[PDB]
Amino acid sequence: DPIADMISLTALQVLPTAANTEASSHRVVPALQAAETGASSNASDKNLIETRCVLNHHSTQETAIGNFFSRAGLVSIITMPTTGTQNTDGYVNWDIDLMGYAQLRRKCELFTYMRFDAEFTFVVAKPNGELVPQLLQYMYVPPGAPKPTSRDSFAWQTATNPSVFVKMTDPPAQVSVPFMSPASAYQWFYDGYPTFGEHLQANDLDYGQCPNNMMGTFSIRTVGIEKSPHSITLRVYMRIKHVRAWIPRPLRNQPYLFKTNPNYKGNDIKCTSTSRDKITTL
Amino acid sequence: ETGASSNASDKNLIETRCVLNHHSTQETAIGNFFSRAGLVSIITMPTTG
Amino acid sequence: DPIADMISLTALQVLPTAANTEASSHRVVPALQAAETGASSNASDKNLIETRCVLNHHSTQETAIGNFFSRAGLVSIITMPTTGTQNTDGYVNWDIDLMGYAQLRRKCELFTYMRFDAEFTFVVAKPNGELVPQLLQYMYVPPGAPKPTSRDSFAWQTATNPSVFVKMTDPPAQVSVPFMSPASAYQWFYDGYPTFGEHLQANDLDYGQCPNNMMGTFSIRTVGIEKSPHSITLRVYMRIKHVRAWIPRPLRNQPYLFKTNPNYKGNDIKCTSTSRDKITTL
Ligand SMILES: CCCCCCCCCCCCC/C=C\[C@H](O)[C@H](N)CO
Ligand SMILES: CCCCCCCCCCCCC/C=C\[C@H](O)[C@H](N)CO
Ligand SMILES: [Cl-]
Ligand SMILES: [Cl-]
Ligand SMILES: [Cl-]
Ligand SMILES: [Cl-]
Repeated sequence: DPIADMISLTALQVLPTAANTEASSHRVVPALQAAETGASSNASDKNLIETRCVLNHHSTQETAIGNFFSRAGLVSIITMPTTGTQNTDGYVNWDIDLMGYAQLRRKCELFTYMRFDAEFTFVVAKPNGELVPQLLQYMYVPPGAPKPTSRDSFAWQTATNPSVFVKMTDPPAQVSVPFMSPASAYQWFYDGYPTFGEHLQANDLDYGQCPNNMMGTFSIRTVGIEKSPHSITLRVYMRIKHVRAWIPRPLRNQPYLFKTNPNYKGNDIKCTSTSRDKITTL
Repeated sequence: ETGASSNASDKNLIETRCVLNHHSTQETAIGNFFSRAGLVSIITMPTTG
Repeated sequence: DPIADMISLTALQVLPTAANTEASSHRVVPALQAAETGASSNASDKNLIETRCVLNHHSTQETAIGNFFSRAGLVSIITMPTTGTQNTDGYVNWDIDLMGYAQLRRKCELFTYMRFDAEFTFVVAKPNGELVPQLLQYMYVPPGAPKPTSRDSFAWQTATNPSVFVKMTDPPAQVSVPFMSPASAYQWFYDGYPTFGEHLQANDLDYGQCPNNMMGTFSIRTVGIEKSPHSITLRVYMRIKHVRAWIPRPLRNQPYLFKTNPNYKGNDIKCTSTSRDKITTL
């Protein structure tokens, strides 16, 4: 008491259908905007022209981020060939990174942060699309859990990790996954480094790598002591569900080159829009 | 020396802020820890051997 | 509200006379003290011996700091000789520093800070004690005011500074002075430097100098266009009044050497107490 110096405006609204149009006539300066402020023109039809009444029942439900994202998309293709350089071992460990396929990636990168649960579907077959009576095991190996070093590895005992056993002939396996980041949300962009220290050019592959997005390894194998005679192709589809998103940003307008960064082909910088001869001719 | 674990917490050794902690303890319930199918046996019936 | 971490025991007493003594008998451990704490024994007569009742009316009024300090003491001796090296000029400018005389100085240095008003008395005469019909002018020249450069100096016009005109034959001149420091109190000890910068050995005379104690200059002259034939001796006495004091400290036990610092003769360090031959003999 003996010292006197020690004593968000915007909100939501539910709009199920597009706004309507009201009538007006031959009649305050609402046509000229001060776009220098960083605001979008609040001028509508009724201001610049004479209008009729239109009872607009067009629905806005399909543009809800949920209907936009909750569509299963390809995020990975894993192959286990029998003859070659890949894995004549009968098993494969895949670091989880969903940024290897553009269609989905570009959609997510529309936002800076995203939080959601997901439905993963596992479509498996031979490289030509044929199916055979082969038993498989998919296992989720969280960060810290021991990764299988072979098709015989004890890790396939899967006493605590979650594993799925399914035949290549059964329908696609399918499961639900919760929001697992240790942060409040996954983030497609992390303008920083994961650790302290000097950031010499040798460790610049560190830039942009966010541990909170690193969900571990996904392992798969044929279930047998002996090698399987079949080459295997596994396509993993992901369907986002129960999603929330923050901070929209410009959409990628240059082809993707790498999973972990926004590097672009500097010699061939594509223009966002097609070109024409003259500004006065279509 | 008694065989007891320190009943001293944050508020005792340092100045703290109020934190409304909603972290759930359901996953460490022995049921969620054990109710995960695990391999307990491998039985083989070969034809030649 | 959305954050929960953002939401003197001793007093005075009036004792006009010394505390009394009450009776006791042949009877809790009040004789043994824990002086390790930094406390003075709260054990009195009634605890260590059998006592009688004594109605003690001894007064504590004389030990009040006011009666202790409000006794005029010599703080300066200013001389204006006619034949010599001093001031055959007829005027003198004296920087005000009251630390040139021990009796008073030691008393004040009992405290660290002191605030008070004062009564200055000016006893003037010839060097042999004789008096003559000589007119004098004493003037207070505050910091910033122009100091007289001669007996004719315009500064003696004293249009704003306060001046006193008195004859060497009139009784001593006497005036009251207010508490003039720009600080809350004068301080006999200032453990620091007056300005910023490096404190090279060339400017070490700065250490301990506190501007808040520098009250300016005291000027005096004979009132005449012509030189006076009389040597003059001025003794200035000061009587502290309306005083308050803080933070008592050890009393000087070494002879004073300089006005502005506590330097002491290192080769001859005096013991606070006289000595004897044996610790078992008086
Ligand atoms: C037995 C079923 C196993 C299925 C387990 C799959 C868990 C996958 C969790 C989805 C994690 C979202 C992706 C997060 C971050 C991005 O990939 C990062 N940019 C990679 O550094
Ligand atoms: C015409 C009458 C003129 C009389 C004016 C006398 C004013 C003197 C004010 C008393 C100041 C107290 C002394 C203060 C500080 C000490 O002298 C310091 N240690 C000096 O550096
Ligand atoms: Cl096994
Ligand atoms: Cl959703
Ligand atoms: Cl004059
Ligand atoms: Cl007083």
